[PDB]
Amino acid sequence: RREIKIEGDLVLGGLFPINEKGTGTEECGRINEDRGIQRLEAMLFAIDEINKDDYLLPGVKLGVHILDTCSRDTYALEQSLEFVRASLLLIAGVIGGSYSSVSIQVANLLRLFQIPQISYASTSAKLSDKSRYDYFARTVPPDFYQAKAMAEILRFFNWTYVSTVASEGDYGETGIEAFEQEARLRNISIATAEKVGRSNIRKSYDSVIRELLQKPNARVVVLFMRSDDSRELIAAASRANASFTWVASDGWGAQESIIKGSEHVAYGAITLELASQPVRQFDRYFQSLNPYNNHRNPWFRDFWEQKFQCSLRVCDKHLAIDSSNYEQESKIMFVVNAVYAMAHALHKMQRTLCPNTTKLCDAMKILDGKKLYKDYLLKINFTAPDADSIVKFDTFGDGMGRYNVFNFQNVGGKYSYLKVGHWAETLSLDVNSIHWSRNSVPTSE
Amino acid sequence: RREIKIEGDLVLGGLFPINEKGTGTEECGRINEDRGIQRLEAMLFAIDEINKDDYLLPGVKLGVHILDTCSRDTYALEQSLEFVRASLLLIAGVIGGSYSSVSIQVANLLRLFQIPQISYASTSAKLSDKSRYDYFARTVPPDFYQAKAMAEILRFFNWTYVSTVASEGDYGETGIEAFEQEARLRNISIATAEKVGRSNIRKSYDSVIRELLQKPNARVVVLFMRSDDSRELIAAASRANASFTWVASDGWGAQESIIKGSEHVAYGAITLELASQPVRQFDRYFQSLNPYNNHRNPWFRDFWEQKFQCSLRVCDKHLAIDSSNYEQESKIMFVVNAVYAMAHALHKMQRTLCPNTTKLCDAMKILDGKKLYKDYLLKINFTAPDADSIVKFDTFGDGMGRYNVFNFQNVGGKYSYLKVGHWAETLSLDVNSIHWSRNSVPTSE
Ligand SMILES: N[C@@]1(C(=O)O)CC[C@H]2[C@H](C(=O)O)[C@H]21
Ligand SMILES: N[C@@]1(C(=O)O)CC[C@H]2[C@H](C(=O)O)[C@H]21
Repeated sequence: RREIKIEGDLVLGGLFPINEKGTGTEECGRINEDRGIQRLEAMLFAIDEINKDDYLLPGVKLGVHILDTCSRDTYALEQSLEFVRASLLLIAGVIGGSYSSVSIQVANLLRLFQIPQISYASTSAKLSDKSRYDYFARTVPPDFYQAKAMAEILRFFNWTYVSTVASEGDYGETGIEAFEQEARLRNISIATAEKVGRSNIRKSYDSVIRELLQKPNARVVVLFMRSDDSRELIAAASRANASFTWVASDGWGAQESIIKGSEHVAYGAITLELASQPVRQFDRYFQSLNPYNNHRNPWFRDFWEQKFQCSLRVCDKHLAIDSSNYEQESKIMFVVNAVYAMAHALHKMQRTLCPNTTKLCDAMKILDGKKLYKDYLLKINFTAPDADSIVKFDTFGDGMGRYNVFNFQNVGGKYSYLKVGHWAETLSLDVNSIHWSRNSVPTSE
Repeated sequence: RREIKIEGDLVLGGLFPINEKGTGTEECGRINEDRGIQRLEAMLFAIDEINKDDYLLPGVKLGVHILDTCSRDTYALEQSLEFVRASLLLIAGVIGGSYSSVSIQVANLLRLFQIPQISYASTSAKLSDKSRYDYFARTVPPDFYQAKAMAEILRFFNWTYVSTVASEGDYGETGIEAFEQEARLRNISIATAEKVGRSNIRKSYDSVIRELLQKPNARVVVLFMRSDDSRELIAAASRANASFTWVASDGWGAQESIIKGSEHVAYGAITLELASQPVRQFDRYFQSLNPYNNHRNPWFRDFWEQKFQCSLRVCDKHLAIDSSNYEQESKIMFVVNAVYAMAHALHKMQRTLCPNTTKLCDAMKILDGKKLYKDYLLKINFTAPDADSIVKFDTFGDGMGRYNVFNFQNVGGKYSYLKVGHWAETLSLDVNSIHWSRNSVPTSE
């Protein structure tokens, strides 16, 4: 029964895809290093920082209850029952999840116990429906904007006949449906519309690649897809020696885990990811972690063994997370900001209900989740450790539509994602910086 | 009757392709800006510098007699008769020409009057035959080395099945014949061997392109070709939408005049040019020239009118040669070094025959061209305005086999030749710096 239980005056729930979905039958698979472990650690880091902050909840120690979702909504629901068992360890708010289907499933349960929820990565436009997700907010924007951003990229390059591939579920389907409307407003025609996934209703990854090849004019393929699904499509494209210009949503983003080993078939890909700035203090914190000093994370040993491909053959005692094997996951800023958003809402309620103490007074011992959400959580602060670096929610509990545009390249022997553009109400690109095809040495034999 | 006659104690002849060959019938065509005018000016500059040098011929003023070859050996012979009329204005030595056929034709005449000749650009291995060209030397190497350098480039990239195109004449034919032997030593097979040129025996440029397309496996085409011929082949390749990886000799080199307007069909070309270092003092001298202060050059007005596409519509009085419209022609170092080689040989003869004067004594009034060539011209000095920056000739009157390797690219909107390698006995390359194909935005319509 793996979890992180750290005692406090107020406890925050945490949900992270520590492990991937398991193959065939198994619930849990490999460790998700950057979107699982780093994010988990970014929450532990933010809590440690808040617990050292003299201006944010002094006298009110924040504890945690962090669980694995195994990248499955069904597994997340089971785990989320632990957060509500105390109403059937009391929970003040929940941080997570990542996948929109997980956040949706969790929200369906949490709203029944008036528990506020803040996601740091779920971008489904569905989650903006406050009549259904009345206790949900997020430091990230809805995919209404990402879809617009992608249609504007195609319109800019006159990619007027494209194919679409979407992951089944809450993220992919509504994301691509929004993209199809934006594309239609820009006289962009859709050649074929495919859906991928693990369910009984989905066609094969090879059948999807065959559908893309049956429209040879559509060389640009727009993807709104999970990471796990992006890998299976790339593998299928490889098997059929299919060549496409992939234009992918944040599900792919600037993740090297999707392209590693199949760099040639994803060359020249254009990807989006939410506009973020790395938390420098997090880099320091994360690089100091090892299996000998990190006692509070029960998944850290499995993470270490996977990351360094050894057993603790044998793991060298001086293996270290550093700039040679690590880069801050693009959405860490949102994790820290979500924990801080919850803490700021709690601090404000604390100062309103207990003005003559720093402590959790009698008037605030029984938390009013409804008031915490509506009267406090929709607040305003400058990010923790330009001009618009403020943490706030709109009327619908959403973040701002800001994205960075990336191009998958080969710099000088090394494959990476280079930032080539930005989207915030309008599209800005550095067209000269983009590489569209692999620079292969010609053959003459 | 266009020429440059500057009076001196000793006069040096000069031959430069000021104008291109004329089309159809006409002897002279457009002005050759960089290989014609700049080179001519590099000789006038070197003479001005020598005439200011207290350590090199003080007391012996160097004059000039500079003529246009119109890039034709037949025209060069006519002009060269002026240098020998004084034996049928006395000439001490001749600087030039550029094209190997011109230098050969000139040498056939000069050797009859014991007049030493130094070429700054003729690389034919034929000119190394001292039983035939007994008065010829050069600051440049024979193409025995360039051919080796090119075969080593192909061998390095495993380009084992290639086509060849050569300009008819002394440069192309012996250059490619040497390449074919070096390629055969490296198990490189030749698909087709074509020859181009203005003569009655040559097949069409379109017929040559058709021969290259009939061997589709041979994507790499090696060229030993004149500049004028390189342009006609590129135009023919364009008309047939032919795509090839061109590997070209110094005839093409790093000249933008060959690719201007047809950058797309020559993209990713690998070219060689003799290893040279720009003469900084020349840049200053050349950029100061305008049609109002340059009285001694009778072709400068035509040059200016062509370079700026105006009539002196109307040429702006403040038009200037600068870093925005000018780059020192790759072989300027060799022009300056050839003039200096002649001056050093004359200085040494002067100090041997007139030890008690700086002046041209009675003992040196009738120059012994045979002794000047054999006993003095094969000398040794550090270049004028690493460790091996010395000016010398081997036993055969030749320079050292050193080449720079260039790649025709699009940097960031601008098309240019980037140095990507070097050859001096062995091949060294920076493979990561090379671009092989045009980075075109994909089409999806
Ligand atoms: N924006 C996503 C979503 O399901 O809403 C797409 C896939 C997964 C991304 C993540 O964890 O960074 C989250
Ligand atoms: N090396 C050449 C030659 O005919 O020997 C080839 C074409 C022409 C080059 C030049 O003027 O720079 C000279």
